Amino acid sequence: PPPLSHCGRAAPCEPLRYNVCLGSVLPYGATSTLLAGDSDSQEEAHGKLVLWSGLRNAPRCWAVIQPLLCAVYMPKCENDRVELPSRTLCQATRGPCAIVERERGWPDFLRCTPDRFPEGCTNEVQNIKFNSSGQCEVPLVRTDNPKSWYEDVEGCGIQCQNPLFTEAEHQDMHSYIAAFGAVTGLCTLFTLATFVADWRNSNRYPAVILFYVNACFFVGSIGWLAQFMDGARREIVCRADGTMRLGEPTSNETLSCVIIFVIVYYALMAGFVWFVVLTYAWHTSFKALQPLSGKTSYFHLLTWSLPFVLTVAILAVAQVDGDSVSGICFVGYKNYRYRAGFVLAPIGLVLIVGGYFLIRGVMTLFSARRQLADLEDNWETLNDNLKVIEKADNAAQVKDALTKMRAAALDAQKATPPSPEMKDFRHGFDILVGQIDDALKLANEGKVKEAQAAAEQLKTTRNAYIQKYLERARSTLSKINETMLRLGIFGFLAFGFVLITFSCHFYDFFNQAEWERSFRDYVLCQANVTIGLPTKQPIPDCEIKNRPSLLVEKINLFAMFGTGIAMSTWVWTKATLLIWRRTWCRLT
Ligand SMILES: CC(C)CCC[C@@H](C)[C@H]1CC[C@H]2[C@@H]3CC=C4C[C@@H](O)CC[C@]4(C)[C@H]3CC[C@]12C
Ligand SMILES: *[C@@H]1O[C@H](CO)[C@@H](O)[C@H](O)[C@H]1NC(C)=O
Ligand SMILES: *[C@@H]1O[C@H](CO)[C@@H](O)[C@H](O)[C@H]1NC(C)=O
Ligand code: NA
Ligand code: NA
Repeated sequence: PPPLSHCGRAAPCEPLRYNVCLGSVLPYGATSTLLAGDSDSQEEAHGKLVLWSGLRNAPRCWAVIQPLLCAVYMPKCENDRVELPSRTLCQATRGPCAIVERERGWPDFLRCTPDRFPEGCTNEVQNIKFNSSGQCEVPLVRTDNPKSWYEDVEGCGIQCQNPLFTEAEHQDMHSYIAAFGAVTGLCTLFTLATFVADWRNSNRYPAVILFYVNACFFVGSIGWLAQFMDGARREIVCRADGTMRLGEPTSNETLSCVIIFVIVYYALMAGFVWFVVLTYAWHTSFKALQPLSGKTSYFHLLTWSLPFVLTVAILAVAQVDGDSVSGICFVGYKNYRYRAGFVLAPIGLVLIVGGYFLIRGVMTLFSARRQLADLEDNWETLNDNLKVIEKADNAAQVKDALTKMRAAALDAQKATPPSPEMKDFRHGFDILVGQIDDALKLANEGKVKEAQAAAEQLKTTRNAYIQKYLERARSTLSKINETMLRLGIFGFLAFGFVLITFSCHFYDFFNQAEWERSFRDYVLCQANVTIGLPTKQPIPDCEIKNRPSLLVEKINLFAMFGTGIAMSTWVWTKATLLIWRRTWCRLT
């Protein structure tokens, strides 16, 4: 059919200086630089095409932009008429070539204006075959799976091996994980083995808490050591295409990533709540001076249900991501805001709850130990001053000893153990002070013999009321055994590592914002530095502003695996040597 008067524009034709347009030979011989606003010359138009050929990277955009660019920069001109590109040719780029409007914006002549791009025009570029599909620039890899595509750059996905770190750093972090993972694995297994060998004696609170603590660090170690199996790391971290496993469970991928995630994360969070059960056990152990065997229902409910709820909540929002350096799948690697709510929030909480029971625990210990020490001090002041009154050859010696006794009795009256028991204790000293005041009156009158005799009566007021409560105060504090204080030592030892773990995830969370910015800028640099560069000069490589600290990661792994080793030393006693020697004697 004859061409529409509107699907063309009046422009003087000039012969084509280039027989080829972006790698494809042209079916016509004349062109016009009227459609390209940025160009006035054919040489200028060609140079702009070299700038636009920088979109070779991001194939989904390159596939549709190629016919549009030839239709604008090198269009067909015949008998003082240039053929305009159709609207459908222009509109087809808007979607995949979203990278253009995000960075430099679409030029005025390349915006789909009803005038600049009329509807249903015979494009002519439809007859030209653009064989070039496109390739992905480092650190992106070519993929046709849409679930793996990196933001606006369609057709490209981030490579499986962490681009922010070298192979030297990869092997170094793997050797670090191999060393800490295996020793924790052997330490926890040995500890679990002693517990099951003497199961009926071992299965008793609070000793049984550390078994379940070691159980968590053992299961967790299995997940961390999984990657060291022949080609397992790539089965857990890499996608089918060759990209990083991000946004899992997804659909068409293997469960190998989510399986390792559940193994690591569930065991991690179960280990932190079992630590809180330990801090609570040590808190309530001083309140026995209420058995823990009854509260087993509350412990096993919270320690196994709460990590399950969090594991399920992550798999629902699908935030399971894989990392090649760590060699495991975890929550919030890509979306760090999810790592704050599922890693920093529960670790922040266990520090508050666990910390409270550890602080209130020593507060109960040091308060009860001081109250006894102060009572013993006042009790000894009374006994020492009684001897002074017995030996006193004058009333000034009797008066001075009694005033010191009055101050000691009133001070010891204020003392409270950690009420009808308090009523008789306070009244016991009320009688004594009242008797001291009567003895002081005799000393003030000068009656030494009468004040000395009145002082002998204080001895029985002390034995009848005071002595009965002093023996009780001593017995309650004697009830504090070594296993009780050892539990607290382990509690603070575990608290330390949890405080370090928190600080590491807090550092990663605080600086991820810039690490992602430094990455996007690095990726965009790889496509910018390739364009607008002299033909003779080799392409200079781009750099990353900032990346995660491998030292902070190593400190986090030391804190995580450190707890697993430190909690395994609960069975490094005399009694556990007996269990292995008696089983060895049974075998041979
Ligand atoms: C991740 C990668 C693929 C995205 C980066 C694509 C780069 C190469 C794109 C994005 C915006 C583009 C520019 C948008 C506008 C113009 C104006 C025109 O007069 C000459 C070309 C030029 C300057 C384009 C050249 C290529 C460009 C810089
Ligand atoms: C390269 O050019 C684009 C133009 O849109 C710009 O947005 C981008 O930031 C540039 N890259 C660098 C690293 O400056
Ligand atoms: C390039 O074109 C030829 C035909 O000219 C075709 O056989 C080949 O497959 C094309 N290349 C690609 C990668 O499509
Ligand atoms: Na022009
Ligand atoms: Na899956």
